[PDB]
Amino acid sequence: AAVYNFATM
Amino acid sequence: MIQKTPQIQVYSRHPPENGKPNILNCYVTQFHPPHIEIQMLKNGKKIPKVEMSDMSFSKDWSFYILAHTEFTPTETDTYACRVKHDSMAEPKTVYWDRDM
Amino acid sequence: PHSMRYFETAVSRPGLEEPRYISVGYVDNKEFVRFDSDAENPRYEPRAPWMEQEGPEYWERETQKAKGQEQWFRVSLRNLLGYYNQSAGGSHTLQQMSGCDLGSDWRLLRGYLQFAYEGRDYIALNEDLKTWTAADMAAQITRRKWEQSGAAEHYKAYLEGECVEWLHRYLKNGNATLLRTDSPKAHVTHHPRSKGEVTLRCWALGFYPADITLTWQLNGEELTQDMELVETRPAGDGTFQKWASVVVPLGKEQNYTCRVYHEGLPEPLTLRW
Repeated sequence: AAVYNFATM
Repeated sequence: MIQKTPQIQVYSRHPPENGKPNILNCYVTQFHPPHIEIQMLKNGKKIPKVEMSDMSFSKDWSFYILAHTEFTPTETDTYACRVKHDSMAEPKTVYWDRDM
Repeated sequence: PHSMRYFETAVSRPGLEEPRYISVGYVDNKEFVRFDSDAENPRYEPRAPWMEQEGPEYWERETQKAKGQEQWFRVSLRNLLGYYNQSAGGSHTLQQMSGCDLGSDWRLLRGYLQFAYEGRDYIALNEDLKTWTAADMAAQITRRKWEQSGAAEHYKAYLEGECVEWLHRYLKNGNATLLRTDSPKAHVTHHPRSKGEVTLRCWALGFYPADITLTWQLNGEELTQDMELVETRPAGDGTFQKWASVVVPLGKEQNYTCRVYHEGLPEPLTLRW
């Protein structure tokens, strides 16, 4: 299961 | 400004034997950016349909890829791999030496 | 010492095309799922036989995270140009690595969450899954942004939870496959590399996993001197190759011996010219 990023860079 | 000089290795998939279907490989690694141009030459003549492997990178962020094409070795034909990458002021060509 | 990683890449290129997004998943160093935005039909796909036990909702689910990451990278790629004051006519690379390592006891050892820009470290979540390490001045702006949004507690959640949960789930389905090894097959070649002298090359072919070790010895001391070794190379069929050689006084060849150490041999191979 892949990660799902939060705040963008 | 995203450089890292690539490492090239050219070799057959099976121990060579004049006149027998084998597969030639061009294993390029340690380059960045991932954008790279790889040609497989046969007697200095660009070989067609050269298949490339999917791109993967390593823990050090550098990328690596396997370019290959089917071929039947002889005693006079020369084969090589030519790679152009923005980390080299010029394309680098490396010939296949059936003992390596 | 199992583990799970997701290597993600998004590269921007001059032209009308949006940047390409590529994600590759690994379980114990083996690729099992991959996603490329350049595909005819972008979707996460099976890269190992065992993953073909997963139903469509799994693929649809992961694919949707995929779609989301794309925008996340496309957007982040744009924020980087601003930070570094770069121009619009080139190409840039933004890479991500995240995952979890488990011990043989299935217990989590460490979480991973780090990113690079132009192939250089940019920002990374520390081992406490709470604080960040920013490489340069740009990195500082992202650090603050994430510290104020409380991003660390959410990647930490995925790492101590979903990452461990699902990785076990995979190992369960694919341990039989993973454990699978391929014994190397070896032989020695003779080459005229000089008069009075000569070269012997010990070949190791078609073995899996990559880890292997080749040695040369003149009945006794291992020849570290004048020995040539090549990086382990893939044969293109899943298995790997490697060779090592040593200069050897002509006519004395059959006295040197080669040894092959690989986890698939009932015992280390031993051969000679």
